[PDB]
Amino acid sequence: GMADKIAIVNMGSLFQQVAQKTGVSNTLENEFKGRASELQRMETDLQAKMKKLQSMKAGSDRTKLEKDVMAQRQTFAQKAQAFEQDRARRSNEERGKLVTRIQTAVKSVANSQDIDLVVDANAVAYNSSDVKDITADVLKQVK
Amino acid sequence: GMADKIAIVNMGSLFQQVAQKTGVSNTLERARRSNEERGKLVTRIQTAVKSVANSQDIDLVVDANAVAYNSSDVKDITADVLKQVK
Amino acid sequence: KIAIVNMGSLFQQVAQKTGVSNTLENEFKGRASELQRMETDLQAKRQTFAQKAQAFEQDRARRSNEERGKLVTRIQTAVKSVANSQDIDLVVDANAVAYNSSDVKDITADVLKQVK
Repeated sequence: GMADKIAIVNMGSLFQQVAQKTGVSNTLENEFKGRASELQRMETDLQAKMKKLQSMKAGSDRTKLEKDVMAQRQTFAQKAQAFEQDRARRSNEERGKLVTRIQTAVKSVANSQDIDLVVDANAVAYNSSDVKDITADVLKQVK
Repeated sequence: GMADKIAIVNMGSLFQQVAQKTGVSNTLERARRSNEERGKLVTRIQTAVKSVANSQDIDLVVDANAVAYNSSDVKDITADVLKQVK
Repeated sequence: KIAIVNMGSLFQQVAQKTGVSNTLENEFKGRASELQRMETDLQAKRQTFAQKAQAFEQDRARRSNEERGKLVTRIQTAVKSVANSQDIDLVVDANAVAYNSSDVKDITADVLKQVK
């Protein structure tokens, strides 16, 4: 009865395995590597200016560098904010695409085997051996 | 046998809707109160879940968060529970 | 056929009884103090600090996960023992359950008695 209609699937494991196979994490790293280096250089160069702007006597040159530094800082902030946001957004968009593809596979396997309910293994403390763990069947079906 | 004796409910969705409707957030104007109001809504939602479960003769109601997939043969009583919340 | 068990509750009680938490503090208090003072020593004035305080952070998290995992394993062993004695075929974590009738037994107490 129950061995026929209920199954369990390890969503966490599918996610990890599919993420690695697709290389989603490395692909995101590549997508932001450039902007990340740029932002890093900006801070290196911005500290160097503050370094002098901390040891200069009042006057035309100090007033010009300050106005300059204060200008860079605002740009850095406005650029670093947009960075972190896009990072998080893109990351979420990707992890979500992964979840969806996995769920499509769970549904397919479930319909193939006439299973009405598939519970996430993380919420199961124990199951008899005639209750199917369809994780492996699902992985193979992920497109 | 536990077949149509199992149903699903989306606690996340319910907690959000009931929270907005009771405007518990705006009722701020911080842990002993944000967590207390959280609990208060959970108890109210669980009471409604229990009433709907008995009403439809369900023995076990699972949180949709722990369900990877359910066919149309497994009822989602979320909408029914929302109507019963008080 | 189906039962529920409060995994969170069991984990709390078993961790408390084994004292895993204090054992982990002891495991890291030394290296931790070496860092606290090592901080004020540098703060009162650094590539070795950051590169050492980082490894420490990792080691602790890794070690905490291991001890956590060992506790979960011991509890799962007790859940199975109780499930097989009472002919239960599926045990769901109570934290994923919004309602259960009396025919769906909560075996938390029975499991606790069998841990280890």
